[PDB]
Amino acid sequence: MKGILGVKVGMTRIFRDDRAVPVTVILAGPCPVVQRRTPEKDGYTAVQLGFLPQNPKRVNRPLKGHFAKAGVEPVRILREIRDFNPEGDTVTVEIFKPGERVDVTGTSKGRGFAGVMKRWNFAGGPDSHGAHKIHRHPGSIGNRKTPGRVYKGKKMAGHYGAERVTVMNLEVVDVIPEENLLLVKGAVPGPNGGLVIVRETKKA
Amino acid sequence: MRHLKSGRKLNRHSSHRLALYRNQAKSLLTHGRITTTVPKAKELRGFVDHLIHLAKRGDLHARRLVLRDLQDVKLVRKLFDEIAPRYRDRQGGYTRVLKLAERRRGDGAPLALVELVE
Amino acid sequence: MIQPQTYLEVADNTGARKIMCIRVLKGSNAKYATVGDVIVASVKEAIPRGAVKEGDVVKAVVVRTKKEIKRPDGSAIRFDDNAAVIINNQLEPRGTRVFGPVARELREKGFMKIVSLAPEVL
Amino acid sequence: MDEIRIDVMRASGPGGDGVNTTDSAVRVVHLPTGIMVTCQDSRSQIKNREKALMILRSRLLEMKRAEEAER
Amino acid sequence: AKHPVPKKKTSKARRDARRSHHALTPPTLVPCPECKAMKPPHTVCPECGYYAGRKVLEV
Amino acid sequence: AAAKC
Amino acid sequence: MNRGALIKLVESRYVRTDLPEFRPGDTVRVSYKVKEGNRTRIQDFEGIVIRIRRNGFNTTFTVRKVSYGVGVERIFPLHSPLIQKIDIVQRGRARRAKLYFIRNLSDREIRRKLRADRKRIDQDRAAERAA
RNA sequence: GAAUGCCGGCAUGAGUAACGAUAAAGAGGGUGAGAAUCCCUCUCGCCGUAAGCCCAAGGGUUCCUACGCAAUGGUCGUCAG
RNA sequence: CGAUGUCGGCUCGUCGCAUCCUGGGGCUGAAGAAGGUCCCAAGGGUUGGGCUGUUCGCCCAUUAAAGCGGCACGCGAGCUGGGUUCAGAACGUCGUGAGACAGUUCGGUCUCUAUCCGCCACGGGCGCAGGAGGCUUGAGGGGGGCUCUUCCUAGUACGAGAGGACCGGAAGGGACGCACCUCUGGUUUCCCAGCUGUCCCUCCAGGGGCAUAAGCUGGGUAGCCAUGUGCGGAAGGGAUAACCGCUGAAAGCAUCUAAGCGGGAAGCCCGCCCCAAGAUGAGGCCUCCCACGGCAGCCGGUAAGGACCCGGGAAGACCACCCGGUGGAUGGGCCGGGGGUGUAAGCGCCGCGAGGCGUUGAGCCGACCGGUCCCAAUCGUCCGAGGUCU
Ligand SMILES: [Mg+2]
Ligand SMILES: [Mg+2]
Ligand SMILES: [Mg+2]
Ligand SMILES: [Mg+2]
Ligand SMILES: [Mg+2]
Ligand SMILES: [Mg+2]
Ligand SMILES: [Mg+2]
Ligand SMILES: [Mg+2]
Ligand SMILES: [Mg+2]
Ligand SMILES: [Mg+2]
Ligand SMILES: [Mg+2]
Ligand SMILES: [Mg+2]
Ligand SMILES: [Mg+2]
Ligand SMILES: [Mg+2]
Ligand SMILES: [Mg+2]
Ligand SMILES: [Mg+2]
Ligand SMILES: [Mg+2]
Ligand SMILES: [Mg+2]
Ligand SMILES: [Mg+2]
Ligand SMILES: [Mg+2]
Ligand SMILES: [Mg+2]
Ligand SMILES: [Mg+2]
Ligand SMILES: [Mg+2]
Ligand SMILES: [Mg+2]
Ligand SMILES: [Mg+2]
Ligand SMILES: [Mg+2]
Ligand SMILES: [Mg+2]
Ligand SMILES: [Mg+2]
Ligand SMILES: [Mg+2]
Ligand SMILES: [Mg+2]
Ligand SMILES: [Mg+2]
Ligand SMILES: [Mg+2]
Ligand SMILES: [Mg+2]
Ligand SMILES: [Mg+2]
Ligand SMILES: [Mg+2]
Ligand SMILES: [Mg+2]
Ligand SMILES: [Mg+2]
Ligand SMILES: [Mg+2]
Ligand SMILES: [Mg+2]
Ligand SMILES: [Mg+2]
Ligand SMILES: [Mg+2]
Ligand SMILES: [Mg+2]
Ligand SMILES: [Mg+2]
Ligand SMILES: [Mg+2]
Ligand SMILES: [Mg+2]
Ligand SMILES: [Mg+2]
Ligand SMILES: [Mg+2]
Ligand SMILES: [Mg+2]
Ligand SMILES: [Mg+2]
Ligand SMILES: [Mg+2]
Ligand SMILES: [Mg+2]
Ligand SMILES: [Mg+2]
Ligand SMILES: [Mg+2]
Ligand SMILES: [Mg+2]
Ligand SMILES: [Mg+2]
Ligand SMILES: [Mg+2]
Ligand SMILES: [Mg+2]
Ligand SMILES: [Mg+2]
Ligand SMILES: [Mg+2]
Ligand SMILES: [Mg+2]
Ligand SMILES: [Mg+2]
Ligand SMILES: [Mg+2]
Ligand SMILES: [Mg+2]
Ligand SMILES: [Mg+2]
Ligand SMILES: [Mg+2]
Ligand SMILES: [Mg+2]
Ligand SMILES: [Mg+2]
Ligand SMILES: [Mg+2]
Ligand SMILES: [Mg+2]
Ligand SMILES: [Mg+2]
Ligand SMILES: [Mg+2]
Ligand SMILES: [Mg+2]
Ligand SMILES: [Mg+2]
Ligand SMILES: [Mg+2]
Ligand SMILES: [Mg+2]
Ligand SMILES: [Mg+2]
Ligand SMILES: [Mg+2]
Ligand SMILES: [Mg+2]
Ligand SMILES: [Mg+2]
Ligand SMILES: [Mg+2]
Ligand SMILES: [Mg+2]
Ligand SMILES: [Mg+2]
Ligand SMILES: [Mg+2]
Ligand SMILES: [Mg+2]
Ligand SMILES: [Mg+2]
Ligand SMILES: [Mg+2]
Ligand SMILES: [Mg+2]
Ligand SMILES: [Mg+2]
Ligand SMILES: [Mg+2]
Ligand SMILES: [Mg+2]
Ligand SMILES: [Mg+2]
Ligand SMILES: [Mg+2]
Ligand SMILES: [Mg+2]
Ligand SMILES: [Mg+2]
Ligand SMILES: [Mg+2]
Ligand SMILES: [Mg+2]
Ligand SMILES: [Mg+2]
Ligand SMILES: [Mg+2]
Ligand SMILES: [Mg+2]
Ligand SMILES: [Mg+2]
Ligand SMILES: [Mg+2]
Ligand SMILES: [Mg+2]
Ligand SMILES: [Mg+2]
Ligand SMILES: [Mg+2]
Ligand SMILES: [Mg+2]
Ligand SMILES: [Mg+2]
Ligand SMILES: [Mg+2]
Ligand SMILES: [Mg+2]
Ligand SMILES: [Mg+2]
Ligand SMILES: [Mg+2]
Ligand SMILES: [Mg+2]
Ligand SMILES: [Mg+2]
Ligand SMILES: [Mg+2]
Ligand SMILES: [Mg+2]
Ligand SMILES: [Mg+2]
Ligand SMILES: [Mg+2]
Ligand SMILES: [Mg+2]
Ligand SMILES: [Mg+2]
Ligand SMILES: [Mg+2]
Ligand SMILES: [Mg+2]
Ligand SMILES: [Mg+2]
Ligand SMILES: [Mg+2]
Ligand SMILES: [Mg+2]
Ligand SMILES: [Mg+2]
Ligand SMILES: [Mg+2]
Ligand SMILES: [Mg+2]
Ligand SMILES: [Mg+2]
Ligand SMILES: [Mg+2]
Ligand SMILES: [Mg+2]
Ligand SMILES: [Mg+2]
Ligand SMILES: [Mg+2]
Ligand SMILES: [Mg+2]
Ligand SMILES: [Mg+2]
Ligand SMILES: [Mg+2]
Ligand SMILES: [Mg+2]
Ligand SMILES: [Mg+2]
Ligand SMILES: [Mg+2]
Ligand SMILES: [Mg+2]
Ligand SMILES: [Mg+2]
Ligand SMILES: [Mg+2]
Ligand SMILES: [Mg+2]
Ligand SMILES: [Mg+2]
Ligand SMILES: [Mg+2]
Ligand SMILES: [Mg+2]
Ligand SMILES: [Mg+2]
Ligand SMILES: [Mg+2]
Ligand SMILES: [Mg+2]
Ligand SMILES: [Mg+2]
Ligand SMILES: [Mg+2]
Ligand SMILES: [Mg+2]
Ligand SMILES: [Mg+2]
Ligand SMILES: [Mg+2]
Ligand SMILES: [Mg+2]
Ligand SMILES: [Mg+2]
Ligand SMILES: [Mg+2]
Ligand SMILES: [Mg+2]
Ligand SMILES: [Mg+2]
Ligand SMILES: [Mg+2]
Ligand SMILES: [Mg+2]
Ligand SMILES: [Mg+2]
Ligand SMILES: [Mg+2]
Ligand SMILES: [Mg+2]
Ligand SMILES: [Mg+2]
Ligand SMILES: [Mg+2]
Ligand SMILES: [Mg+2]
Ligand SMILES: [Mg+2]
Ligand SMILES: [Mg+2]
Ligand SMILES: [Mg+2]
Ligand SMILES: [Mg+2]
Ligand SMILES: [Mg+2]
Ligand SMILES: [Mg+2]
Ligand SMILES: [Mg+2]
Ligand SMILES: [Mg+2]
Ligand SMILES: [Mg+2]
Ligand SMILES: [Mg+2]
Ligand SMILES: [Mg+2]
Ligand SMILES: [Mg+2]
Ligand SMILES: [Mg+2]
Ligand SMILES: [Mg+2]
Ligand SMILES: [Mg+2]
Ligand SMILES: [Mg+2]
Ligand SMILES: [Mg+2]
Ligand SMILES: [Mg+2]
Ligand SMILES: [Mg+2]
Ligand SMILES: [Mg+2]
Ligand SMILES: [Mg+2]
Ligand SMILES: [Mg+2]
Ligand SMILES: [Mg+2]
Ligand SMILES: [Mg+2]
Ligand SMILES: [Mg+2]
Ligand SMILES: [Mg+2]
Ligand SMILES: [Mg+2]
Ligand SMILES: [Mg+2]
Ligand SMILES: [Mg+2]
Ligand SMILES: [Mg+2]
Ligand SMILES: [Mg+2]
Ligand SMILES: [Mg+2]
Ligand SMILES: [Mg+2]
Ligand SMILES: [Mg+2]
Ligand SMILES: [Mg+2]
Ligand SMILES: [Mg+2]
Ligand SMILES: [Mg+2]
Ligand SMILES: [Mg+2]
Ligand SMILES: [Mg+2]
Ligand SMILES: [Mg+2]
Ligand SMILES: [Mg+2]
Ligand SMILES: [Mg+2]
Ligand SMILES: [Mg+2]
Ligand SMILES: [Mg+2]
Ligand SMILES: [Mg+2]
Ligand SMILES: [Mg+2]
Ligand SMILES: [Mg+2]
Ligand SMILES: [Mg+2]
Ligand SMILES: [Mg+2]
Ligand SMILES: [Mg+2]
Ligand SMILES: [Mg+2]
Ligand SMILES: [Mg+2]
Ligand SMILES: [Mg+2]
Ligand SMILES: [Mg+2]
Ligand SMILES: [Mg+2]
Ligand SMILES: [Mg+2]
Ligand SMILES: [Mg+2]
Ligand SMILES: [Mg+2]
Ligand SMILES: [Mg+2]
Ligand SMILES: [Mg+2]
Ligand SMILES: [Mg+2]
Ligand SMILES: [Mg+2]
Ligand SMILES: [Mg+2]
Ligand SMILES: [Mg+2]
Ligand SMILES: [Mg+2]
Ligand SMILES: [Mg+2]
Ligand SMILES: [Mg+2]
Ligand SMILES: [Mg+2]
Ligand SMILES: [Mg+2]
Ligand SMILES: [Mg+2]
Ligand SMILES: [Mg+2]
Ligand SMILES: [Mg+2]
Ligand SMILES: [Mg+2]
Ligand SMILES: [Mg+2]
Ligand SMILES: [Zn+2]
Repeated sequence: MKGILGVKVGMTRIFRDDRAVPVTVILAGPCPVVQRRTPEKDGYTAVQLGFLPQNPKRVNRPLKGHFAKAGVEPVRILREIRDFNPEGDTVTVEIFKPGERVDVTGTSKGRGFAGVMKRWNFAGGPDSHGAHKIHRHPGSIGNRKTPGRVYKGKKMAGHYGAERVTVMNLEVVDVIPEENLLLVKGAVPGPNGGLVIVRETKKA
Repeated sequence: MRHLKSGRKLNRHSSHRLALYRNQAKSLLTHGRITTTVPKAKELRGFVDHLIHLAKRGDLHARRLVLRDLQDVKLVRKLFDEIAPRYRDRQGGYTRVLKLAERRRGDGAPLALVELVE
Repeated sequence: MIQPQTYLEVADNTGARKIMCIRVLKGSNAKYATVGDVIVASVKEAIPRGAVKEGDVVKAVVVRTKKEIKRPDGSAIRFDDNAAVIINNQLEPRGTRVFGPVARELREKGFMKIVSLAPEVL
Repeated sequence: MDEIRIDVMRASGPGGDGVNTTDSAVRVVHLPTGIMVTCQDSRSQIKNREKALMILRSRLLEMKRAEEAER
Repeated sequence: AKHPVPKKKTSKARRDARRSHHALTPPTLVPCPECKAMKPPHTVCPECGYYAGRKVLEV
Repeated sequence: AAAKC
Repeated sequence: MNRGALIKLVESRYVRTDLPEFRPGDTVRVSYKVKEGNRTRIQDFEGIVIRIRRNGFNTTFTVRKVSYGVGVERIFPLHSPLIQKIDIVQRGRARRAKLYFIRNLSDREIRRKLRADRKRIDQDRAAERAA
């Protein structure tokens, strides 16, 4: 497994063999290795990547010590890529080549308190024919005296989005290493400027 | 959702909100300093700075533009002849909002002063 | 975007003038028909003594849609009407002439006789 | 009876909570010919099933008598 | 609806447990560097009229 | 109010 | 970082400059590369530009024409590489940016509303005098 | 100790619903122990076959002026039927 | 019976399996293809219409299929109220009559506020023996699980022909799910323009209010979106079901079994995605502070830290979370670019005039991408270890 931290830049499309290809640009690298998890010390294998340099006047003494043991400038983000042991001390966009498939993990857009229609795609109610204040309501939430209760996991209104989401098997359309840019075909969770994780795909 | 939406609503419909900004503009431009609620003070900076910037331009078009909001030719005359000269070298930022310490008694509302800057 | 109840002009010389889609012949429950899809339809309006008559339940392939068609190259195409050519269960057109332009998507979906007969392919 | 399907269901019309909740109506279908007889004459599914089969038999018989008479 | 209604009187214990979140937090107050009076931060002093090291209003 | 009849 | 800058940097290898400026109301001929069964041929599509929705590289324009009794509209990416060339056939002048209203107009009505843009016609004739 | 008992008092629901037309407010100045709510000025909005004016019925001092703010006023009140 | 609201529909499902489909099988009066019958199998799926209040059923057009049942014939403090089930009226019928009818017909008040359990979301408290900032293991949960067509194999095997495979390999769909906004298409309450009537500024000109909570109309950025886009169902490993075997006694033969071993399902375990150490069994790692002063406790002042307050945020009901706080680009202004609208005012010229032309793609100009300390995040305050026993 190979991974990298990134920023969702924005969307656009390119042309490739007379096909318009929707793309999401990602500013992936460069990601310095800050810590390595090993089966001896930690019980598993992972690489703690850093990403985006930070104002050293904004980094407390516990974190400064953590970077000092690594020899790395203070950084804004620490994320591990599980089961990844990169060869060197730095992880860059070049770990991917055009045509490879990747999974991208972002933080979805936050709908806040979401209606049952937006969150769960419920049908709602009629809009005429007598419907009485129930146009966007969920309807029945159960049975009667048996079981006399509502199941756990019942689909109901509540917060929706601003959640970890992994879209899988996206085509790497291009890599622009001089700009630390990565072009994936399709859509990627979250807002522009949101932080993402680009791992090698698990599909086959 | 409100994602990336600019502009307070201030619990007024569209024509009332515009008239609210105009009246506070007439009063700010009249007295140089007004006290209002903190959310109102913040929204006024933009509305008034824009009027003062057109005044800084000084042409007939700006005056006609500013008159659409202010309506008062004597006030616009003060805006152009007495106020805008003070800001000729100032790059925006013609208005300042500072917050007051005591809340209004009948409803708890936090107040602030809005003033033209020196 | 054709569906049951949708009226379509007949772009051929079968005698039919208006057909009303009653089924989208695309799987178990396709919601919509577009260019190159087959439909079952009722012949709602016909000129006298044509091949088909009012009341006949016919098949047709949709040749033009008012909902624009998107293409892999990033372009799109949109027509002023929803039109279909009446065919037989072997996909061959039942008339001998095709009136008006048709979508180039018909070619890539094996409606070559229709594409041939059409005065313009767009 | 192996070529006869009997359907039971709610009847129509008056009855209050009774007609709402009772499978008193009966349809009997002669599966070979397809002809059906329906009965909700009474409140009883049993009486209605009997009258339905009676009329069904009487109608099949009149068909069979009519064929042999045309022959 | 069909007029929902409390099924039992709420006990003293339960009522007062609901209120375990109602205590006021005291007002955040800093000393005015000019006149040493306690005022809320980021407001003009209501006692001497100073803010940001200078006089802003009459008090 | 509807009736149980 | 400047996200808009990065996006424009990605699109820079795909931007065109070879195409003539046109306006809604202009009659235009888009020569378009089309594949049909085996090969690719150039098909012409000529009509009135009823729309240009701008978004930098992602600008698209919409050309409308009546074709064998049927009105056809066709939407093109302005920087498509499928677009061989665009010929200005005629300069019309409109009073607004979207001409959807010509979909419900007769021929003589469209002729009346979008008239020859004499000024930009003369600008065209005054250019090409670059011998 | 019970009678969906009677009279009274006090709880719960609860700091919850609500505060009575979505015609709409902003500022400055004054008064005062106290002001979103009283007075004054300017700006804004609402009615205008009315939401303006005049009668009759009914009401019965509610009229005017001074002095007041416990209660009444769905908040406040220096104001007020 | 000091009330357990009753049909159908709608919504939301969940369970059973006697299985409608899809997957695996045995038998066949199984040539092939297609069926019949029984066995395993509940993971997923199981369409849209006409009639009728209907349930049911018939019919149309499709489908892999258009399953059957339980849940107070699930679900009216969730909706509906066509039917049933009051009072009006009428027809048939019965009754001298008043009236009557599982006979018909038209009409006929469905109650804003959720206390507890439960459910969906979000916090506050304490705990996890020092006090802290990070990064994590994943016990255990949850999500998901469908399927068709065409093509190649191959017009091969099989068959007189008609027809027409297994196995394997491609491509393309439908419905559903998650995310997204480049494109397509919506909205876009004031972003631009046009228009009427009236009143006003200031007479012309140019404007402002009101005609909706946008007067109307043509457009429309960001955002939020589906009709638009990307992606998902797996693959794979393991153990099985029915079923088929290998070797093999008892029982010289035989036997899938009694000892042993193999193959074998859309199903089961894992695998994928999400949650998750209140996992009180409170886990792991990296890093930071450190034995302070005063009579397993108390009390002060501190450390690493944190909170308060402030500027804000595609985060959000509050709370939380995230970012910034002058050593600063966090919001506002200003500036440049994008974008929208589509050529402002004024002036000049042509026309008697309405107008037209030019200056001019001008003027205006929300949110988008940036820049710039012009304005505001001033100044600060309070918490916060000294580490139980063996
Ligand atoms: Mg950050
Ligand atoms: Mg993200
Ligand atoms: Mg979204
Ligand atoms: Mg809803
Ligand atoms: Mg929805
Ligand atoms: Mg959803
Ligand atoms: Mg619905
Ligand atoms: Mg529906
Ligand atoms: Mg709906
Ligand atoms: Mg409605
Ligand atoms: Mg109702
Ligand atoms: Mg309701
Ligand atoms: Mg309604
Ligand atoms: Mg409901
Ligand atoms: Mg019930
Ligand atoms: Mg109940
Ligand atoms: Mg129970
Ligand atoms: Mg988010
Ligand atoms: Mg959240
Ligand atoms: Mg997700
Ligand atoms: Mg793929
Ligand atoms: Mg490329
Ligand atoms: Mg770069
Ligand atoms: Mg992450
Ligand atoms: Mg919402
Ligand atoms: Mg909203
Ligand atoms: Mg903003
Ligand atoms: Mg606004
Ligand atoms: Mg409000
Ligand atoms: Mg309001
Ligand atoms: Mg309010
Ligand atoms: Mg208005
Ligand atoms: Mg004023
Ligand atoms: Mg004030
Ligand atoms: Mg105010
Ligand atoms: Mg002048
Ligand atoms: Mg303006
Ligand atoms: Mg302040
Ligand atoms: Mg305050
Ligand atoms: Mg008060
Ligand atoms: Mg008050
Ligand atoms: Mg005919
Ligand atoms: Mg007819
Ligand atoms: Mg007829
Ligand atoms: Mg035909
Ligand atoms: Mg035609
Ligand atoms: Mg039977
Ligand atoms: Mg019944
Ligand atoms: Mg009936
Ligand atoms: Mg009766
Ligand atoms: Mg019964
Ligand atoms: Mg009877
Ligand atoms: Mg209700
Ligand atoms: Mg109710
Ligand atoms: Mg109600
Ligand atoms: Mg209630
Ligand atoms: Mg009780
Ligand atoms: Mg209670
Ligand atoms: Mg009690
Ligand atoms: Mg007690
Ligand atoms: Mg008590
Ligand atoms: Mg409680
Ligand atoms: Mg107590
Ligand atoms: Mg409470
Ligand atoms: Mg307290
Ligand atoms: Mg962009
Ligand atoms: Mg034309
Ligand atoms: Mg003209
Ligand atoms: Mg011109
Ligand atoms: Mg007593
Ligand atoms: Mg007793
Ligand atoms: Mg009693
Ligand atoms: Mg009593
Ligand atoms: Mg007493
Ligand atoms: Mg009493
Ligand atoms: Mg009492
Ligand atoms: Mg009392
Ligand atoms: Mg009480
Ligand atoms: Mg209380
Ligand atoms: Mg409260
Ligand atoms: Mg309550
Ligand atoms: Mg409430
Ligand atoms: Mg109430
Ligand atoms: Mg009320
Ligand atoms: Mg309230
Ligand atoms: Mg009203
Ligand atoms: Mg009110
Ligand atoms: Mg209203
Ligand atoms: Mg009004
Ligand atoms: Mg208000
Ligand atoms: Mg004002
Ligand atoms: Mg005021
Ligand atoms: Mg005032
Ligand atoms: Mg005042
Ligand atoms: Mg007051
Ligand atoms: Mg007071
Ligand atoms: Mg008032
Ligand atoms: Mg007054
Ligand atoms: Mg009048
Ligand atoms: Mg009198
Ligand atoms: Mg009286
Ligand atoms: Mg009196
Ligand atoms: Mg009083
Ligand atoms: Mg008082
Ligand atoms: Mg008092
Ligand atoms: Mg007194
Ligand atoms: Mg009172
Ligand atoms: Mg009072
Ligand atoms: Mg009152
Ligand atoms: Mg007083
Ligand atoms: Mg009086
Ligand atoms: Mg009872
Ligand atoms: Mg009772
Ligand atoms: Mg009871
Ligand atoms: Mg009761
Ligand atoms: Mg069920
Ligand atoms: Mg079974
Ligand atoms: Mg069967
Ligand atoms: Mg099967
Ligand atoms: Mg099978
Ligand atoms: Mg076979
Ligand atoms: Mg055979
Ligand atoms: Mg079989
Ligand atoms: Mg069997
Ligand atoms: Mg199943
Ligand atoms: Mg009909
Ligand atoms: Mg129906
Ligand atoms: Mg039915
Ligand atoms: Mg029936
Ligand atoms: Mg089948
Ligand atoms: Mg079948
Ligand atoms: Mg059906
Ligand atoms: Mg029921
Ligand atoms: Mg049922
Ligand atoms: Mg029910
Ligand atoms: Mg109800
Ligand atoms: Mg019901
Ligand atoms: Mg219920
Ligand atoms: Mg109930
Ligand atoms: Mg309920
Ligand atoms: Mg209930
Ligand atoms: Mg009814
Ligand atoms: Mg009714
Ligand atoms: Mg009664
Ligand atoms: Mg009679
Ligand atoms: Mg008698
Ligand atoms: Mg009689
Ligand atoms: Mg008699
Ligand atoms: Mg009778
Ligand atoms: Mg009756
Ligand atoms: Mg009956
Ligand atoms: Mg009846
Ligand atoms: Mg009748
Ligand atoms: Mg009736
Ligand atoms: Mg009626
Ligand atoms: Mg109500
Ligand atoms: Mg509660
Ligand atoms: Mg309970
Ligand atoms: Mg609870
Ligand atoms: Mg907690
Ligand atoms: Mg422990
Ligand atoms: Mg500890
Ligand atoms: Mg920690
Ligand atoms: Mg983990
Ligand atoms: Mg697990
Ligand atoms: Mg547990
Ligand atoms: Mg599955
Ligand atoms: Mg072959
Ligand atoms: Mg072969
Ligand atoms: Mg053959
Ligand atoms: Mg195959
Ligand atoms: Mg599902
Ligand atoms: Mg979605
Ligand atoms: Mg999105
Ligand atoms: Mg966009
Ligand atoms: Mg869009
Ligand atoms: Mg669009
Ligand atoms: Mg938009
Ligand atoms: Mg505006
Ligand atoms: Mg307007
Ligand atoms: Mg006007
Ligand atoms: Mg004028
Ligand atoms: Mg007015
Ligand atoms: Mg008016
Ligand atoms: Mg109005
Ligand atoms: Mg209207
Ligand atoms: Mg509009
Ligand atoms: Mg639009
Ligand atoms: Mg848009
Ligand atoms: Mg948008
Ligand atoms: Mg969205
Ligand atoms: Mg869609
Ligand atoms: Mg797919
Ligand atoms: Mg095995
Ligand atoms: Mg042997
Ligand atoms: Mg053997
Ligand atoms: Mg064994
Ligand atoms: Mg085995
Ligand atoms: Mg074997
Ligand atoms: Mg498997
Ligand atoms: Mg599968
Ligand atoms: Mg996690
Ligand atoms: Mg954890
Ligand atoms: Mg322990
Ligand atoms: Mg435990
Ligand atoms: Mg822990
Ligand atoms: Mg721990
Ligand atoms: Mg520990
Ligand atoms: Mg561990
Ligand atoms: Mg915190
Ligand atoms: Mg906020
Ligand atoms: Mg948000
Ligand atoms: Mg918050
Ligand atoms: Mg709060
Ligand atoms: Mg908040
Ligand atoms: Mg707070
Ligand atoms: Mg943090
Ligand atoms: Mg901070
Ligand atoms: Mg500070
Ligand atoms: Mg600070
Ligand atoms: Mg800034
Ligand atoms: Mg800025
Ligand atoms: Mg920064
Ligand atoms: Mg803001
Ligand atoms: Mg621009
Ligand atoms: Mg532009
Ligand atoms: Mg001009
Ligand atoms: Mg001009
Ligand atoms: Mg002019
Ligand atoms: Mg002019
Ligand atoms: Mg002249
Ligand atoms: Mg003109
Ligand atoms: Mg422009
Ligand atoms: Mg601006
Ligand atoms: Mg600009
Ligand atoms: Mg500007
Ligand atoms: Mg964007
Ligand atoms: Mg700088
Ligand atoms: Mg201080
Ligand atoms: Zn002070």
